[PDB]
Amino acid sequence: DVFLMIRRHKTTIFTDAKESSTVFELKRIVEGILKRPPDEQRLYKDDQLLDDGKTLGECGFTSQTARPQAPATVGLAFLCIEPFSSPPELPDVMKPQ
Amino acid sequence: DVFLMIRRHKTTIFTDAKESSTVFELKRIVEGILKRPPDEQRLYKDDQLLDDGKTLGECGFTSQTARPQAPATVGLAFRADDTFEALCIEPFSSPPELP
Amino acid sequence: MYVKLISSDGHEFIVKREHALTSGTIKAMLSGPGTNEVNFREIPSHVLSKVCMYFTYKVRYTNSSTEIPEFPIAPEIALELLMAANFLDC
Amino acid sequence: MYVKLISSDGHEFIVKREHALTSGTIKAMLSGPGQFAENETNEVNFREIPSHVLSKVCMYFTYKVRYTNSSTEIPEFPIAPEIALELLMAANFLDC
Amino acid sequence: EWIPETLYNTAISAVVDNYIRSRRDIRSLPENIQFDVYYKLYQQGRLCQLGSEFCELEVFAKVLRALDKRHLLHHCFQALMDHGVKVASVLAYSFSRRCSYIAESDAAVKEKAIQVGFVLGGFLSDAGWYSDAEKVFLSCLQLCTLHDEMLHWFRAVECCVRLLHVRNGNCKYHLGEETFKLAQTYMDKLSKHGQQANKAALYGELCALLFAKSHYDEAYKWCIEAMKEITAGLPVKVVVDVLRQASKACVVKREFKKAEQLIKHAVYLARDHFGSKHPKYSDTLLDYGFYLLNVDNICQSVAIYQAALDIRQSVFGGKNIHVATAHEDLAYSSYVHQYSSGKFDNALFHAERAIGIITHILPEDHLLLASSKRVKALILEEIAIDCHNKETEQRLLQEAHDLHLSSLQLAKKAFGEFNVQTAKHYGNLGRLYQSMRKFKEAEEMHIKAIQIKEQLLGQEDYEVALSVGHLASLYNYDMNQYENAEKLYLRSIAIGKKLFGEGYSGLEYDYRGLIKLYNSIGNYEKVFEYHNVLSNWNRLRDRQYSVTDALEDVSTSPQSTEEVVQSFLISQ
Amino acid sequence: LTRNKGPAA
Ligand SMILES: [Zn+2]
Repeated sequence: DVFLMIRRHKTTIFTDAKESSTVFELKRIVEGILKRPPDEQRLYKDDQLLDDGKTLGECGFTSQTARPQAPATVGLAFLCIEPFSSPPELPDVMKPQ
Repeated sequence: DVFLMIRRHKTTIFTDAKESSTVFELKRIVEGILKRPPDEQRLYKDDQLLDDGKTLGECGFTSQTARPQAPATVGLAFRADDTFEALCIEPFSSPPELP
Repeated sequence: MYVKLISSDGHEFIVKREHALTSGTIKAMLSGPGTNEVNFREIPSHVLSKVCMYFTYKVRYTNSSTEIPEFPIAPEIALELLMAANFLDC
Repeated sequence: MYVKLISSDGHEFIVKREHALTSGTIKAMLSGPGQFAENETNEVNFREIPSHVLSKVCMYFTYKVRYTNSSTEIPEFPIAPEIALELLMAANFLDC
Repeated sequence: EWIPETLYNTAISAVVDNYIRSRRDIRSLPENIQFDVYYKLYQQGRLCQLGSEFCELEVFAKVLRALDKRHLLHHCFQALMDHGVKVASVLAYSFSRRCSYIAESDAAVKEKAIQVGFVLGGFLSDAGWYSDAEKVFLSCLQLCTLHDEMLHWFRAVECCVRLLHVRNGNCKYHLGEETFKLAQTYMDKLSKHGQQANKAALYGELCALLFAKSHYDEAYKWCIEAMKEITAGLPVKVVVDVLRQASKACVVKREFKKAEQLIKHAVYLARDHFGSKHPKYSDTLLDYGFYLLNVDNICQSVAIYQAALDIRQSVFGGKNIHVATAHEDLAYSSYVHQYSSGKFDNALFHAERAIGIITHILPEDHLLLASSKRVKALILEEIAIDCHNKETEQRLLQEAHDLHLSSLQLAKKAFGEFNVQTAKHYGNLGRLYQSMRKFKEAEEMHIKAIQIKEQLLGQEDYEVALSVGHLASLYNYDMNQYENAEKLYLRSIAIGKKLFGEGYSGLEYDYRGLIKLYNSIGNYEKVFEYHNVLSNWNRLRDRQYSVTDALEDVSTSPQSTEEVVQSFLISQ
Repeated sequence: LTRNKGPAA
């Protein structure tokens, strides 16, 4: 099964998406919570537009790269995706001070 | 025997001589390296008097106080423009924080 | 049915209610006062993202009959996430 | 004779050549195009070794040559515990 | 003379004595000084200051890089594992986590992790901790399968061949077949792209797996295919492993002249490259001791095993599975050699240590216990009959009964009913029942042993001969079935003459059995005939069995590589 | 010494 992380300028969306589900399926799922009908908003994968009717298999969301442990990240345009403010860097132990 | 760590500014000559030996042969040993006459130089044993005569027995260090492990420091100064410059030895380096 | 969690840095994390109800104090977030807002100021955004990924990991793999794989808690985000796991009682 | 050792901070450490030939690295540095005997005093130059550890290195050179195959009980070399590590790192580089 | 210590050794003792304060800056030292600090910590006995440092995988990675002092690292590591800290499990678990984390990284980081895993798994499987070596090799294999690049195929083959060696030493034979199937799938799709990897190591591990499972004929076939794939570019470790496994496979197929030169070349290669105090050299001496213990060479097999044990007692000593294997193999060899005299104080001691080490580091239902619990049992009954107290007699007989029954159950669960090892267990039970005065089912045990041995090893084989000799000794001495004992004794002496000639050790036993057989039926001329034959046999044993230490019989610079293998191949 | 030796180990 496929799990992915739909996000935008801010916010993130956690959803379950099937292999045979379309991008428009995810558009309706986002509309059910975030409104913004699918004509207004476009789902973006790493600077690549996703067709409204294409199956999620061709979009690159294989089950290996979309497991719930590390769900795939896709952008939402109405990009401006804000990072997660990475944790403080840990020392490399063997680095000689 | 008595081992010495004769130093001056940056120079840190290492020498050895018997405890019964005198200062003059130490000055000759130093002369054997920098080619400076004994009268041109003057030894400042921890910045005090140290005559050209005497001997290492009463100079201030003994074989049990000048071991090869930690030789006792002895200063040195030459003659510059009809005057003898003061002892201007500086420490080796600052060790870092202990851990 | 979808509830959003905002971190200390302002990042908002929507998630299904049954996914967020497997936590300890997120149930206390939802219960009591009555889309719902849950605010954190001691929880940075990366650890909250890892917690939400853990919610998705738990609900999907609950009572699974196969060899369940470990949840990848990265070594750098491990101490902050550990305290989040205690604070969220997850 | 009386090879001169220079630390990274410019501290000359003139010591007997037979004293300083007990370390393999200094022996190698003197050999080759190294016996530059124009000044009659060889001028090995360590741009990595600090002076506070080169002092103990020369002290160990005197310790090693003086106490070689000695019949008496050989006292332990008194390495300070602050520069014990740094001396250690100058112990295999110099192969002394 | 009293030479002073070098400044290096004096500085080590000045850093170790200040270890707890400068433990951070030591990890930044050169990789050839870090080992010396840690080895000094081991020498001073500060194992907890050391075990606190070897548990991290990154610190142990630089320690493993010092291949010069691996013979000291093995001793240090083995001293940690019996100290109480489980360094083997911790390192394997840490490496498994780090592999599962960086599985998504680029090819360079994955390749570096695979190399670290190869060196760490080679060390752990070399130290004997096989159960904690799968978790490293499995993680390396998992890293291999992600990307379909060519070097990934070849390193998956390497993961499979090294992992197969771990499982055979761990006695997980049921997974060895699956590992070989995976390896041959990878090598088939490697050869599909136009390049062939070297098949010697994998087929040698198959030889070891099938010989351990007692599939002697297929082990011979696979060692043939292994030695058909030996070239000069192979590492000497792989080469000597293939030759020693093929030497073991040749003996069970009763082709000793080939096994002679094979084991001689293996011991020569192990001594020439590795040294006289290397664990691989100890393994080659274990296989040499097995070979000598098979073909009549018993007064020197113990000396070979004692040398084999003393290497493993020094390179990595204490409670380790390799030291336990050396003790178990020596104890059976000492049991055989010392059998004539009747004393068994030393052999029982070396059997008990092998029992007391395997039961500490392996589960109580592990196959390596079964291969050891027999030996002690085979000693106990021999101590039991030579004793005089009847209560002690009965107690040691029942203890041997318990050990044999546990070993039989483990072997039956592992291999199956129809195998050589289960037949050996049946023969041991039969001779024990003969020793326990229960002769009714002793015949049943012996016939069950022979009908399985002769079905797999043929009507003429060493194990078959030994089992029918036990059955004949049961018949003629105690069950009074004198008519049936004659044909079995003739079969035993015939197989002894065919395989080992007239110098076989059991020929004395079967000749004395025949003497007692003919004394009962009053045929005194046959008594005289076999008495003359027994005297001739004793003279023969006193003639061609001279003092020849087998550590020297391997000589120096014999037929080198590409010559012994070629002669063995063309000798088929 | 009634019997022969053990089969193997
Ligand atoms: Zn400890």
